[PDB]
Amino acid sequence: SYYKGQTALHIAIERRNMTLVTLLVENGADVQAAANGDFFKKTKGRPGFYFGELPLSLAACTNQLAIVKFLLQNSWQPADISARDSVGNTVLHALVEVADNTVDNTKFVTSMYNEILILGAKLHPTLKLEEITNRKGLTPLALAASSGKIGVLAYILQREIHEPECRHLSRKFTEWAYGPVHSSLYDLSCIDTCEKNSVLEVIAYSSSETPNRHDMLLVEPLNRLLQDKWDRFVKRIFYFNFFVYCLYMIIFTAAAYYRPVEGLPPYKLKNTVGDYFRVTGEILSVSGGVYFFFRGIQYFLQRRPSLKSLFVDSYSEILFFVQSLFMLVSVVLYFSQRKEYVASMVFSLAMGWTNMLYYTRGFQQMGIYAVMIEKMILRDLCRFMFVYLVFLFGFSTAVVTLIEDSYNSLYSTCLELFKFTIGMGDLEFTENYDFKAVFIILLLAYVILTYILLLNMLIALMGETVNKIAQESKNIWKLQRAITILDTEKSFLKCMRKAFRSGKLLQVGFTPDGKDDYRWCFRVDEVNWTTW
Amino acid sequence: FMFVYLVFLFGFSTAVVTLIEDSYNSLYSTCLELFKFTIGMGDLEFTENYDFKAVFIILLLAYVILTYILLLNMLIALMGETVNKIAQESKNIWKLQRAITILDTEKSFLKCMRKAFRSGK
Amino acid sequence: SYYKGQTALHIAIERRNMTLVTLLVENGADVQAAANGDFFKKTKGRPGFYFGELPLSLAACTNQLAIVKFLLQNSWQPADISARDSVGNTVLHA
Ligand SMILES: C=C(C)[C@]12C[C@@H](C)[C@@]34O[C@](Cc5ccccc5)(O[C@@H]1[C@@H]3C=C(COC(=O)Cc1ccc(O)c(OC)c1)C[C@]1(O)C(=O)C(C)=C[C@@H]41)O2
Repeated sequence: SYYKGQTALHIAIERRNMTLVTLLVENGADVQAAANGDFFKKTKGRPGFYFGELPLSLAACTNQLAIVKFLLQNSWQPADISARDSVGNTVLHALVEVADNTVDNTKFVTSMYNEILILGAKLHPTLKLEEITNRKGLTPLALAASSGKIGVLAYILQREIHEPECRHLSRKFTEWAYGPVHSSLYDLSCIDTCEKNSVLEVIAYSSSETPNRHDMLLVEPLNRLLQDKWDRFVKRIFYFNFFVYCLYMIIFTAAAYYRPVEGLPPYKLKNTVGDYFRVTGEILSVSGGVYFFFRGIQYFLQRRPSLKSLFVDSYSEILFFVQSLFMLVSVVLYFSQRKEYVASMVFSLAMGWTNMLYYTRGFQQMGIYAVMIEKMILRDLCRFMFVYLVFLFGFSTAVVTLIEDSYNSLYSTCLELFKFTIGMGDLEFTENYDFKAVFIILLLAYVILTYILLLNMLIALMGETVNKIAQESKNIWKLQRAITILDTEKSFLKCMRKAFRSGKLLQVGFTPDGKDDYRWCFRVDEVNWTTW
Repeated sequence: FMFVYLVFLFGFSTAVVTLIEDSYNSLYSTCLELFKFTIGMGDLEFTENYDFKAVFIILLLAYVILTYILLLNMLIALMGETVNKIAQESKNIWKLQRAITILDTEKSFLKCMRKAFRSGK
Repeated sequence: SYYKGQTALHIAIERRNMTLVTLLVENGADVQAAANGDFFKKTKGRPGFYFGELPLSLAACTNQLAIVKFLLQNSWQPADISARDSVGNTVLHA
């Protein structure tokens, strides 16, 4: 369990003993066998350090490049690089999981990663090690993208090896240096329409736990790729969707405004042009409601977000789904001869208009207002509700109790006190209650405590949030644009087929196996003239 | 911010007018009353006995909390940011404005340019 | 169009080859002629780097002062400083 498979070779490794590892692997110890334990497993419930399961993986993670280079080439018992553990981390994946974005750690892990890839290329030209998906089903590229490791991902995105024998693994090819512009040719390997965990998907679909999601899309290839996707086809599809939604909301508003007032539903169709227009508008409205219901169900089934992180990452989808629910309840009440249907429909009307702020996320300068509204409704107001309600209820019950012998009921007292809290009430002291002085004291304390002291506290916190997320306009709207691009591409399969997302699918080299490979790529010209 | 506010105003105005068709009589007056709410200048009464009174109260309270407490203060925070940003750079701003007015004054009256003696010698 | 007027003298320039420019301008290449292309023009719709049109302008913009000093004084074919391109940038303007 704890000490399952661990031997003196690991202890020599972690202590940096050059000769002990050589002696042990000369003795014939089977480095294929893996050591696992509670301390090794990535469990928060127990203390431990994760270094994979393969002993070669531990040697690599523990900063020993010559030692692992010998282990691999040790004729007595070479270690297999392609070993995949039950936990689901390969040696390369183990290195990815070790990294913590630090500059020195970035340099260390990148150097050892490049060295180990070169060694593997020397070892097994026939096999490509990178693409083998690990136990969880995501390759080291996808794992680095999803986990948050910007340092490990940046190099892999612009992984260029100047050795002419390693050109079949380099990701970035420098086409020429005609000037400060340096033409590029990335591999776009499994970035778009590839597999379960594409790089863009894991970057964007992530549950926001990752700590540097915004900075990931600043890498050299991702920015150009997303901008190309936006300009090519996505932009006009989004604008068409916005226009169709505006028409839908206008039709819904016109249909609901001119609803019949005499009788109970359903309402018999009368022979008039206006009646035909009204009924067709109602049919279109209900059709849109059904569409949004099904799109919400499809989204929730696809992503299946966790209950805790449901609202944080799916605010707009939640709101569209709730609007669809309201309209469906309205139609259900319509055919049950209940006049209450209207009361539901208006909630789907008022809501339907405000949901249009979703589309402001498709513009740069106007896109932050939706973000601010979402954050100020989920973070500040939500948890200030609890702080306010103890005050409201305490003083409401106290006032009602004091004068039992507009403040007659508990509902009206709560409403009047809430009006006081927003500076919208009248202090009169006109009626001759019992204990008038105590009533005046209670109301003045409430007004000073909630109107002057708590309301302004809430406003200060809201201003802090607005201030904080108003600096980061570029990052915020870039991420929102990326998410909408992903959703637009994924919604219409024919759209993905006709996207021409990649620049081209050309074979720009010959593999050491002897067969030239056709790889996807796109141009990325970057200007750097100061460095000459 | 006009665009962000008008969706709220129109959505809740149309909703309120639709809800009680059977001061909130017309669409113009409903829009005006809701705008007055947005600037803390309206009266919550709930005195007339409408249909669906609870839903009407819920709609108005949501509107007041969303626009008077949440959007208006957002606008005020952004305005304060702008004021703060262009209140540090007093010297540069007024220097540029003085330069522009000098140019326009010199260019307006040709005799003024002739008699300017702009150059030292 | 793209490769209109560009010759090996420019390629020696941008790579910082001291001797290649001397050889080319000893060969009698007419440095009066200007090279223009889509990459050279200051167009946002296309990628490119602007360095004027005159080859001397490119030599100057590409950080080569002794080389241009010789081009100007090269008795075989001195470059004219006062050359004005159709785009509208002089060497100084470049
Ligand atoms: C998150 C949820 C469920 C929510 C659903 C409704 C009831 C909502 O009240 C809240 C709670 C609330 C109530 C009153 C004041 C503030 C907040 O906030 C929103 C929700 C809060 C909004 C605010 O409008 C928006 O957020 C638009 C919007 C912003 C950003 C988006 O990404 C977006 O995509 C859809 C939409 C308006 C209402 O949806 C609306 O139109 C009505 C009548 C009630 C508002 O519950």
